[PDB]
Amino acid sequence: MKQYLELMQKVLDEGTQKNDRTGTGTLSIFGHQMRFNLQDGFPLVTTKRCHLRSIIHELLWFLQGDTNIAYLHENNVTIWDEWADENGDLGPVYGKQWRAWPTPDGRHIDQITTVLNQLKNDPDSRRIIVSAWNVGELDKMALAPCHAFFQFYVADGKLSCQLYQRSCDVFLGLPFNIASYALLVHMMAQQCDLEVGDFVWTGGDTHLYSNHMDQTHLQLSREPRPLPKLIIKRKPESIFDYRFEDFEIEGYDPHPGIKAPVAI
Amino acid sequence: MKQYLELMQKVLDEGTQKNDRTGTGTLSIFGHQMRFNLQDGFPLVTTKRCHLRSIIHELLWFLQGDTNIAYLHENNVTIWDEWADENGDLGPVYGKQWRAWPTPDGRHIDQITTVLNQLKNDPDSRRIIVSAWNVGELDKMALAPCHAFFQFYVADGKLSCQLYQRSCDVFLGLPFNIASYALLVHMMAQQCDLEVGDFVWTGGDTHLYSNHMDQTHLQLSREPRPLPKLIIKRKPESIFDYRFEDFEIEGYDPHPGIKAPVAI
Ligand SMILES: C#CCN(c1ccc(C(=O)N[C@@H](CCC(=O)N[C@H](CCC(=O)O)C(=O)O)C(=O)O)cc1)[C@H]1CCc2cc3[nH]c(CO)nc(=O)c3cc21
Ligand SMILES: C#CCN(c1ccc(C(=O)N[C@@H](CCC(=O)N[C@H](CCC(=O)O)C(=O)O)C(=O)O)cc1)[C@H]1CCc2cc3[nH]c(CO)nc(=O)c3cc21
Ligand SMILES: O=C1CCN([C@H]2C[C@H](O)[C@@H](COP(=O)(O)O)O2)C(=O)N1
Ligand SMILES: O=c1ccn([C@H]2C[C@H](O)[C@@H](COP(=O)(O)O)O2)c(=O)[nH]1
Ligand SMILES: [Mg+2]
Ligand SMILES: [Mg+2]
Repeated sequence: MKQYLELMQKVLDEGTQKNDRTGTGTLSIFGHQMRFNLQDGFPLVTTKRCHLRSIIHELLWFLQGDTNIAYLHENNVTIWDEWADENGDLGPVYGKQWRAWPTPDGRHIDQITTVLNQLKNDPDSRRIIVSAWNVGELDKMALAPCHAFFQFYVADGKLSCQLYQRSCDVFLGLPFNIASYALLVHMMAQQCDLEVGDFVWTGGDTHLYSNHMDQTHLQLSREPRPLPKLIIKRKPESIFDYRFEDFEIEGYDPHPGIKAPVAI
Repeated sequence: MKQYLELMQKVLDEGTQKNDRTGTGTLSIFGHQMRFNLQDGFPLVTTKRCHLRSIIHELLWFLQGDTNIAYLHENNVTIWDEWADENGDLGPVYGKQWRAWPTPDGRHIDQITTVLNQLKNDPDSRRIIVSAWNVGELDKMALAPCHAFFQFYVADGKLSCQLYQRSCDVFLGLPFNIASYALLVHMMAQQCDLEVGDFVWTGGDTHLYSNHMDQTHLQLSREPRPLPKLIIKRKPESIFDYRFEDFEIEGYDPHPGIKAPVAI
């Protein structure tokens, strides 16, 4: 997609070489923002084929508050495999913080339910926020939340969402991150009888891995195809009652998939 | 400053008329980013005189984990008066989260100390993060955190910082928010023997109050002057040992101050 390729090029042009936790090395910029008007189409990267089924199942999984990968494995989704322990656990990552953020009282806050209620009851609120950045639980997590903090906004009957992503593997992660949040916005907008507005993506450490460079140069040579259209085939009774079969992506005409290794 | 006036003008032009918590009424946009290279000058707004005394005191007060306005009152800094209870308490707002984020353990995490330790010891970390957004404490706070989430980055000997601000009163708050985080970066840079890099400001609900409209037109009519330069007079033993007297601003030649009422 145009903004995605622009970002990729910017990292090449303006990124600094920078070592990384994984061992591999990156070109990195700090601070970036892109906007996707979800009325223009569903922002699924077309310059390579993305594994939408993994994106859909992963979001459904977050929404269930699940942090054991058994569900992903039941649906043949492997993107979380490297960080799961022997029992399939990842610790209290996104799903847990989204549905059951823990507090001293032995209490738990369902941020997704809260945000739904704000959207329905108080859409003008300026604190329609979900955070996965539970400082007190970070060391229990297999991996620190990357898509850390997001906020919704309503105007002119349209639901917008801004994500703050602290760290972004532009080649592997970002297409998943964009589509996942774009999908959540549609779902939430459906539940709240709103139209979809913008997804605003904001990045912190935004990088290309040194061993994704061939892939990146290949992708940059490709022309973006028109955005597909997301169809939701029914209206589940709540944001928690969706199933994989509810979604169809129409007119997704991507260029071929490009293989690249995840830096563990 | 050019980027500040540009934003102000953007809100006026593109902003949606929207109701708000305080009942004042606003023009609002969602999602905006600005970048200040702190090497170019200290980003203290020049198209009106800004009260750096209040910015410094609030920051020292944050860093002490203090959440009672008593220290602010003592130095005649009155910005928080509207929200304190009788005993001067604001509840567990920024200072408490920054210094003593309580965990479900009887434990307290000091995020400022962790960030310094990260900067000194693991500067390439992509999770040098402070969050004020403690979901389980929000109901006890006098005000939900505005400047909610921030992240540091180190490249080329320079410390950059990105703030995610969920809600931003562009006329009153933003100039303080910008200066406050710019000052913080300088202090952090100093305490980590780094230079200053960029301050990246990212906004969620970014707005102008209907009753700051005369003030905004005044300010928009004024040409920015050169940015001032921050002087720190000594180097304290830690990030926690700074005193209001440590700070001089040189070459600040603002247009006259512009009065505006806060929306309580
Ligand atoms: C954003 C996001 C969701 N995640 C992903 C997403 C995609 C991937 C991934 O490896 N994608 C590849 C493979 C996708 C995939 O599973 N494809 C199936 C399986 C193919 C295969 O087995 O390789 C298929 O094509 O049939 C791709 O997009 O081509 C890995 C983690 C998270 C899980 C934890 C994680 C660690 C990550 N670490 C790193 C460091 O390189 N980068 C990430 O982007 C990254 C992303 C994630
Ligand atoms: C960003 C920030 C820090 N804050 C401020 C900062 C400044 C102000 C403010 O009223 N500033 C005025 C006065 C600044 C000031 O301290 N002036 C005194 C004036 C004398 C006095 O009255 O004491 C002086 O120069 O000495 C101004 O910049 O023109 C209010 C809150 C926070 C504290 C809680 C808060 C609520 C806020 N509410 C609202 C809704 O309109 N907007 C905010 O920007 C806002 C900002 C804040
Ligand atoms: O540091 C700050 C504090 C908060 N504000 C403004 C933003 C809002 O206009 C107001 C907080 O109101 P709410 O968003 O919670 O409804 O204060 C700001 O601009 N900077
Ligand atoms: O949703 C995600 C999760 C992770 N990453 C990438 C960013 C980094 O390359 C890596 C995580 O490494 P750290 O930032 O935690 O070091 O995975 C993403 O792009 N999106
Ligand atoms: Mg894999
Ligand atoms: Mg005042």
